[PDB]
Amino acid sequence: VTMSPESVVAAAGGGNNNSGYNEPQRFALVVIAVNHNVIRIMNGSMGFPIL
Amino acid sequence: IVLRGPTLAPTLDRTATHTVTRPRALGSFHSTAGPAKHAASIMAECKDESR
Repeated sequence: VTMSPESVVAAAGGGNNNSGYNEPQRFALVVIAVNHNVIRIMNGSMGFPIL
Repeated sequence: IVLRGPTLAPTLDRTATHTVTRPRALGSFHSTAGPAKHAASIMAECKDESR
């Protein structure tokens, strides 16, 4: 991932009043994935047949 | 006198009886093995300059 000049200039402080970037800003990256699974029901029990 | 469909409550069955909890299936995927071996170094028994 490539950042932006706006991000690199807002990372430092120097912003005026009611600017949001008056204080130094810190950022984090989050990644989510949605996957498939199979559940087997037998003998009154629930468990993954493939783990 | 009032007539209506009689209310019948199903019965029997069994709930929360003799918990077992054995659904796990062993097995996983990872590396196979490693092809590494070594010899018994090198011996040296020679002197006297026998040509």
